[PDB]
Amino acid sequence: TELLKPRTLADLIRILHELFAGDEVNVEEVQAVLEAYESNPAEWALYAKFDQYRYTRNLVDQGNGKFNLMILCWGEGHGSSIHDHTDSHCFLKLLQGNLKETLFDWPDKKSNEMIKKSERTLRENQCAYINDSIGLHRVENVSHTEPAVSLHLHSPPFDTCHAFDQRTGHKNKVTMTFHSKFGIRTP
Ligand SMILES: [Fe+2]
Repeated sequence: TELLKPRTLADLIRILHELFAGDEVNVEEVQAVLEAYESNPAEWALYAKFDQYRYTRNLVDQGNGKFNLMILCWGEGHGSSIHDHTDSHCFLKLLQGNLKETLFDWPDKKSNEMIKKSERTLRENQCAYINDSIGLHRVENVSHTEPAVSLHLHSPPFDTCHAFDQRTGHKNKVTMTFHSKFGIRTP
């Protein structure tokens, strides 16, 4: 239970394997360790594979089945849908640039516009946390000049989620696709 500062991305991954060795998740400890890793671009360049038209999801580690650790690459103006996290934990740490996170409440079953609950700017090396009990969110790189890179941890791993239509609250099931795995492009 003794949290040391991760010296490198590899060290962080080793620490995460220790923190997820059991059946439950100490959220504050995981967030603290992710926050404490100082982004070093040389260590994650292998995973930072961008696409011109949308953000990419790049698998880094499968956590011995306990978590998916992935790097997301956001071109200028790239953003996500409003989405949930499939009854799992989601941690989001900025490795480069800034992302805007907008929080939404779960919609009522009547068709209505989803109104933002709040928003914040996540800055380099900050780590955010979300789960379905907190709400829904959208993540966006609103920069016109700076690509963003973020490090995401999902526990347990999940490969589907729901996207929500901001005008109605209607949801559709979406399959999560990986742009690359362990540095290898996976078309
Ligand atoms: Fe998310």
